[PDB]
Amino acid sequence: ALRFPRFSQGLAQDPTTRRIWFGIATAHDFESHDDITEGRLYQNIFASHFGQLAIIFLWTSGNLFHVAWQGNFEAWVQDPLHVRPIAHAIWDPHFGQPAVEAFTRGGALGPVNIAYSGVYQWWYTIGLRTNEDLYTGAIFLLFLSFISLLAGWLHLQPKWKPSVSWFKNAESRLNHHLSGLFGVSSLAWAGHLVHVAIPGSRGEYVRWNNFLSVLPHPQGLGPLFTGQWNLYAQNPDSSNHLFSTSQGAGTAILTLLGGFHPQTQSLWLTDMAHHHLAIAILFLIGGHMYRTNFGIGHSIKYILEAHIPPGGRLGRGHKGLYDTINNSIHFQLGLALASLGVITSLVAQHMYSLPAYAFIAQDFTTQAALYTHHQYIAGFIMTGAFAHGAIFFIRDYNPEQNADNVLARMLEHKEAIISHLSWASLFLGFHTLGLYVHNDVMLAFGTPEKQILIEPIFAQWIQSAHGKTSYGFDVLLSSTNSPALNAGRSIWLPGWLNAINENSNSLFLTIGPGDFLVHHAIALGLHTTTLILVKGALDARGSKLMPDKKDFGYSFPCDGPGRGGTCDISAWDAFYLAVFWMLNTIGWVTFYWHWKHITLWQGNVSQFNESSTYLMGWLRDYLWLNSSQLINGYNPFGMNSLSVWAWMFLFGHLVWATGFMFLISWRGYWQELIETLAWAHERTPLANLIRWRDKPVALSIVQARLVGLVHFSVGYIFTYAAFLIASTSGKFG
Amino acid sequence: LNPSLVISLSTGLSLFLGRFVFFNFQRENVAKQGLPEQNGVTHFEAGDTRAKEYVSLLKSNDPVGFNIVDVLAWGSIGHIVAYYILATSSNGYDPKF
Amino acid sequence: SHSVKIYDTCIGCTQCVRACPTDVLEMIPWGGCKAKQIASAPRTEDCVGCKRCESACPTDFLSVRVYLWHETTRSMGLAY
Amino acid sequence: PPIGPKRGAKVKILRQESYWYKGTGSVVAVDQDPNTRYPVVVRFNKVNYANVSTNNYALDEVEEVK
Amino acid sequence: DIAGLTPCKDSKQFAKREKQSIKKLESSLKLYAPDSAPALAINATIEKTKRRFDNYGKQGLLCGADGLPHLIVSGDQRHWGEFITPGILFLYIAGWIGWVGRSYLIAIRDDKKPTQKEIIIDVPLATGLVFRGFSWPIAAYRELLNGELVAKDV
Amino acid sequence: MRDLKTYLSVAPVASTLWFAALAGLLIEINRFFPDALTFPFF
Amino acid sequence: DWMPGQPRPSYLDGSAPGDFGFDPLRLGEVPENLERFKESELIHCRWAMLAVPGILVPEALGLGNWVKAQEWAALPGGQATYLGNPVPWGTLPTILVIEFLSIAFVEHQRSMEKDPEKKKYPGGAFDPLGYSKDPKKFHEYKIKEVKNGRLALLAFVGICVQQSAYPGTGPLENLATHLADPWHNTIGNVLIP
Ligand code: CLA
Ligand code: CLA
Ligand code: CLA
Ligand code: CLA
Ligand SMILES: CC1=C(/C=C/C(C)=C/C=C/C(C)=C\C=C/C=C(C)/C=C/C=C(C)/C=C/C2=C(C)CCCC2(C)C)C(C)(C)CCC1
Ligand SMILES: CC1=C(/C=C/C(C)=C/C=CC(/C)=C/C=C/C=C(C)/C=C/C=C(C)/C=C/C2=C(C)CCCC2(C)C)C(C)(C)CCC1
Ligand SMILES: CC1=C(C/C=C(\C)CCC[C@H](C)CCC[C@H](C)CCCC(C)C)C(=O)c2ccccc2C1=O
Ligand code: SF4
Ligand code: SF4
Repeated sequence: ALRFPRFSQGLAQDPTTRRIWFGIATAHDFESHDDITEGRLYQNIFASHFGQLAIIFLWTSGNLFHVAWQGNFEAWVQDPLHVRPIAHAIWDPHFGQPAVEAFTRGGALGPVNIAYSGVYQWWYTIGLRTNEDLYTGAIFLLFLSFISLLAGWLHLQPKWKPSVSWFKNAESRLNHHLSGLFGVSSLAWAGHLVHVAIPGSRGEYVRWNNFLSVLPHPQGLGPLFTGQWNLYAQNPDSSNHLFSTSQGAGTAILTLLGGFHPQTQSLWLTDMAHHHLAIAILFLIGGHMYRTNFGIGHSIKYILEAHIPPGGRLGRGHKGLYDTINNSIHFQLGLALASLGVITSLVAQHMYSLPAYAFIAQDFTTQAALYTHHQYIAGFIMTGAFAHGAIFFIRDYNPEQNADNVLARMLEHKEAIISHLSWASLFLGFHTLGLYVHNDVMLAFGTPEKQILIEPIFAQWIQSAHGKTSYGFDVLLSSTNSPALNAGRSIWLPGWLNAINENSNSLFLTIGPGDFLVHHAIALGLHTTTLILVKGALDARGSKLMPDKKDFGYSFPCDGPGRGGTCDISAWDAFYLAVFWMLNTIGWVTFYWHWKHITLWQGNVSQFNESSTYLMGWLRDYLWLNSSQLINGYNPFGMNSLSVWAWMFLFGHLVWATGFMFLISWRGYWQELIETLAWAHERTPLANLIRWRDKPVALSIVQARLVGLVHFSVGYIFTYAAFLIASTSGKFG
Repeated sequence: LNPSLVISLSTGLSLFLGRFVFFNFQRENVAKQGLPEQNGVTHFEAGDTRAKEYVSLLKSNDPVGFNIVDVLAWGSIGHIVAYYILATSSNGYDPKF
Repeated sequence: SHSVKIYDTCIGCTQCVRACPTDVLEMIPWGGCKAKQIASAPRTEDCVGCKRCESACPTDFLSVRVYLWHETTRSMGLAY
Repeated sequence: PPIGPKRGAKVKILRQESYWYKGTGSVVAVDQDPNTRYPVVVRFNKVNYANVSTNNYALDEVEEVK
Repeated sequence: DIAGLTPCKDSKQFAKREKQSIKKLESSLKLYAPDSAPALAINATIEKTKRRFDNYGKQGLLCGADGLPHLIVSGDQRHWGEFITPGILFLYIAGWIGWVGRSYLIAIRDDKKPTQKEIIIDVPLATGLVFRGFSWPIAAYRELLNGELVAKDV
Repeated sequence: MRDLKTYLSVAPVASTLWFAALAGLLIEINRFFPDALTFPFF
Repeated sequence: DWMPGQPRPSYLDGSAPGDFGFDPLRLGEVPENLERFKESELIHCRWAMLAVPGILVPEALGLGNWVKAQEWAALPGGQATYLGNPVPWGTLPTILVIEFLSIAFVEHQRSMEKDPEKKKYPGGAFDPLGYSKDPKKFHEYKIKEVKNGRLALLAFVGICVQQSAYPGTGPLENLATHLADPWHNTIGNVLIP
């Protein structure tokens, strides 16, 4: 106390600059803060959640305001396919005249940035048409963020702060979130789609001032309560329908076609409204499961404890798990992060193959940017989920209260899990690299026909089972008399089969041996990252090399050079080493996606098919080949609009490289160097009149690892983003 | 076909099933599962005032304890099945043998 | 100041005391082994956290454990 | 009446923080003196991470096995 | 055929690639003397290429649009020669190696200094042991059934 | 002679001789049946 | 004994009706699981025994096979037919709701028991003729019941697997085509096409 940080009395007495560093890097670790209690911790978490909501609302409001102010929305909606959306204007006093000339695009009056987040297509699809709508949305969101901050402050104050018993009421929270946060929210989204978006995609402009005077359907609500719901699907939009006009428009508000809109190459709006309504019904029904104050429903802990198999193969089953989950907040955070990462990767996988926003499938750079975005974020979320599982093992785990349940039995045979996962990783790596090197050597000797090209026959069979007819497997949906095919011929299969067999979209791309090899590389990456994380978690509480690790915290430098040396023995260090593998695996994923899509967008899928089988093909035909315009963004003969990326491309190369510093050179060298520097400064005239107030010291071991990893990751992300955006946008195809 | 007939019949039938057939089974199951509890104490006993069970409106004059909450539950089930019947019977969908 | 603990498994071999590079450990009278000796840590305020003592302990697991804690100018080994 | 396993016996370790936990060693000597909580001395054929092949254990930590 | 591929024997891009390879090889041959050592080597390589392509067509491999052979590993009996019988052969050889090494380790585990026989291989014993890998498929099976393949008490 | 045999069976020497023999065997097998991508005998 | 020469499970002595020591997977290891298994076995056996004659008898007459007799429900105008006459209340939603309600009520009433011997062998209203008088003669009747029930279960499995093998045919049709030419028309053609 008595100085920054006030939450740590041990740090505030550190006479070195370390106090500052560790002062910043532990501000949100409430559990390790002095004089910390239960209710204090929960209330702080609650207020921080409110702050995060306010920040999110403010950020999206800023996006809206800038697109409304320096954007291109009114012009973009006139011709979505032949005008580049504008993000925001550039006002940089460092720009030269040619830079100002090169950066003025999109019909603006000055240098501007071309948006690649895809907000234009998204806002267009939902119904926003003019700049006034964007301004109103921005104002509403500013109000919303202010209200979020007000709620946070209000619940900080006494007499409004919830007690701990309230925070741990899991049954009621689950009921409300399932039936309220999820169900009612999706019901409202379906309502908006029926009332605004669907009419907007047919010519009508329904707004606040007239939405009570317009019927969403000619026979509003008559069919709904009478039960004759089919009347809401009786007249769909014709296949010759321009999006925002009434030419070829229908009256159906709910349907289930399954295909794409022929003009926009995206999902039908009516199908989406129907989807949201359906899942809203499901969530509303399913959110009445647990018992609250009304004497009916379920108690979660009883369900858990009743699920114990006879025969004792699972020990005591799930007995005691309710209390270890409800009392351990790190367990909750790990589960939430795991599910969130899975569904973020699901979003990434579904957005490119089943686009929902109009004219986004034709915007190639936006699609690539969004996919890479969501995949990298999903990887980070998964790595974090495993990190917090390890943290739970260290901090909140009670061995005696979890005696012989699934968790304890997981801990007690950790070695079999780790060894078998290691075997899987070894197998995948050995054979994938062996096949790649074999093919590469084969092409080195000029004999491509001697390659080991394995057809991804199982994936092709699955694709055929979905209805694709390019492999001639003749399976469900691709046969003719199968019950599965015959059951849906009148609902969605027409459109679905029309879309899947169409070979200009990304709905189930044709696959070959290159896909087989790269998918096995993906599997190798997943298995090795899981190996590192699982080993770090299960061994967090201690191992043979350090049996008392649980008493040393989640993160610590080492245990000294004794017993052979104990570098990187913490669970934090296991997460640290797993981040590199996560980056590598997501890099392989995005390399594969981007190369396949850039070769498909050129009508040159063959080229990828030939050159993917060997690694030199990846190095030359993808990295070297697609990197000419980017590196030429500026040259001795001038610059163009891509220069900003060419600079960033180099910037990301520098950060990454300086990351190698903190990862290779370690503390002692730097400490001695800083000591001699301190001597020199103290021994010089006119500058010894200036005196430091915190003794300079080299970065901590853990801090140095963290800084090196941060540099590595920032450089990785920046260089790849520059490359991807410049190469896709350089060709715009 | 007649929405009122189907809805009323199905709801009354679901209420009959709840009141005369599955009544004792549900009561026994809710008795044995009990109130949700944290660290061995019920939610109210841990200091959560709002976790208190609403003992007022749960009691009924029915001979066996059929109260408001279960009329709501069984009527909701009846209406859900009734509207499923109506929508699916008027949908006109036909699978092919 | 780092926290140094001596556990009852100590056999009084004295090897940890020879190793400390700041004179933090000691030998004190005791009666639970043949040497009638056990290690003590009365001057942990001068401990630098080198963990050189643990590298010398022959028991398994260790009988002397160093837990790095709050850092001071003495614990950081700064001459300036 | 000596205490603990006999010299040259075959015991398995039950101390969970030991390198040879669940392992096996040969008893070398058990001190007859009371007031000593780790009398049993065991020798193993494998060194630990500190290159040590002998360690003392309490009576309950060792268990005579066949 | 399977996966939309066509047999290499009747495929066209396969033949085109064969012709192009031979043309490339012959291009170098015309530079040297008709019957010099380099010319003989190039002729031998051309004959090797022709034989290779003829054999690939003969065995009935599948060729894709690229004109290169593709291996089917789903288990189709028309392609067991591509992965399954080589797979069985590999499993036999690898189990031979592993069983022989395990037998050696178990045999030398009884000495006072087993490590001495590990950095300096006791060849006399190894030569006797290596031949157990002929019948390791039976030895391992009865080792498992008899219940002493896996170390109990662990 | 006896010590020559002993040193001639030490890990590095034995491994190099074993791998030289294996390499020669594989080289000869490839030479007799080169460009083999499948098992056609059965 | 279900296998001459194989040692018998400890918890299966041979006193229960139909106990022949068959339990390779050792599912009845826990006695409270074994009691539920016995009740479930008797229920399944009784259903199959009451069904198989129902699969065969109408087929023997001038009606369709067991799969054709339940295909009218897949049509927009599905209407049932019993003994060659159209029943009035044959439309699907009716039949469905009446069956669901009757079966649910009866099964719940059945399950509201904790004897647990009347759980499997209730008696009383279900033993009008009163065959359960002599305790040992009753035991041999139990043995016969379980034996015939297992036979009926096996027969039902055979009927279903035959239907899968030759779609659109009935057990009597399979028997007739087997009798027409025994040797060539057997299971072999199914096993080895
Ligand atoms: C090109 C860089 C590279 C490569 C090839 C590897 C490879 C590997 N890593 Mg690694 N890693 C790397 C970078 C790399 N890593 C970086 C930068 C980090 C951050 C510090 C990590 C951190 C890391 C961790 C924490 C872990 C791994 C693990 C592994 C192994 C996983 C098992 C496997 O896939 O089977 C084999 C994969 C291969 C590529 C085979 C390599 C051997 C081939 C066949 C060559 C054979 C030699 C050949 C005969 C030539 C000999 C020449 C002669 C002179 C001797 C694998 C060998 C995990 C592991 O150990 O697995 C259990 C593990 O936990 N890595
Ligand atoms: C809802 C998500 C969530 C939440 C609520 C938490 C919450 C928490 N985490 Mg966690 N984590 C998460 C996700 C989350 N995490 C994910 C996704 C990962 C995977 C990367 C991790 C990995 C992780 C680790 C390894 C650790 C935690 C720890 C913690 C605890 C202390 C954090 C702290 O105060 O340090 C202070 C905050 C910082 C030091 C952040 C500043 C440095 C960042 C990384 C730099 C940002 C990049 C850079 C500036 C951008 C480029 C700049 C420019 C060029 C554009 C805290 C309770 C720590 C802990 O003590 O556990 C108990 C711990 O060691 N987390
Ligand atoms: C791209 C990677 C990278 C970079 C940039 C550096 C940079 C540096 N290393 Mg180094 N190193 C690296 C990789 C790298 N290293 C790796 C991987 C290893 C492992 C072997 C090492 C191991 C190593 C050792 C052992 C040592 C160094 C040292 C140094 C420093 C030498 C002093 C100097 O050059 O003065 C000036 C700095 C630079 C020229 C770097 C770029 C500075 C830019 C041009 C200035 C930009 C200023 C700008 C206006 C800032 C405004 C931004 C604002 C928003 C904050 C220097 C900062 C030595 C040292 O510390 O010197 C005493 C030292 O002893 N390195
Ligand atoms: C669902 C039907 C059913 C059930 C519940 C039982 C239950 C029982 N049987 Mg019984 N049995 C059955 C059918 C059944 N049987 C049939 C059809 C036959 C003739 C083949 C027999 C022949 C038989 C004999 C000879 C004996 C028993 C015995 C027993 C009792 C002890 C065994 C045990 O505990 O395992 C419990 C069994 C189960 C939990 C059922 C297992 C279901 C699994 C999950 C799936 C089976 C897969 C199956 C092969 C699929 C075939 C599909 C088709 C395509 C071929 C137990 C109460 C023993 C006894 O003591 O009698 C009192 C005894 O000796 N049974
Ligand atoms: C008095 C009495 C009696 C009678 C009574 C009566 C008759 C009454 C009633 C009542 C009732 C009868 C009630 C009910 C119900 C309830 C409820 C509460 C419900 C519900 C439902 C819902 C809520 C739904 C919803 C929905 C939606 C909106 C969506 C879509 C559709 C659906 C359907 C899903 C008698 C004489 C017998 C005897 C004595 C006593
Ligand atoms: C460490 C730890 C942790 C965490 C961990 C994790 C996170 C893990 C994971 C994981 C995961 C993340 C997983 C996932 C998964 C998934 C799955 C398992 C699935 C599945 C399947 C299915 C069911 C399917 C189905 C289908 C359908 C429906 C149809 C179509 C086809 C398909 C097949 C798709 C915690 C903190 C908790 C605690 C401590 C420990
Ligand atoms: C360079 C280096 C140092 C010395 C690093 C020092 C002394 C840091 C000096 C950086 C100064 C303070 C300027 C840094 C500018 C930053 C961009 C400012 C960030 C501050 C906030 C914005 C977060 C170590 O102490 C070290 C320790 C262990 C392993 C590796 C290393 C290592 O590589
Ligand atoms: S860590 Fe180093 S300074 Fe501290 S007590 Fe041990 S030997 Fe002494
Ligand atoms: S080195 Fe270990 S055993 Fe020896 S005196 Fe110090 S603490 Fe005791």
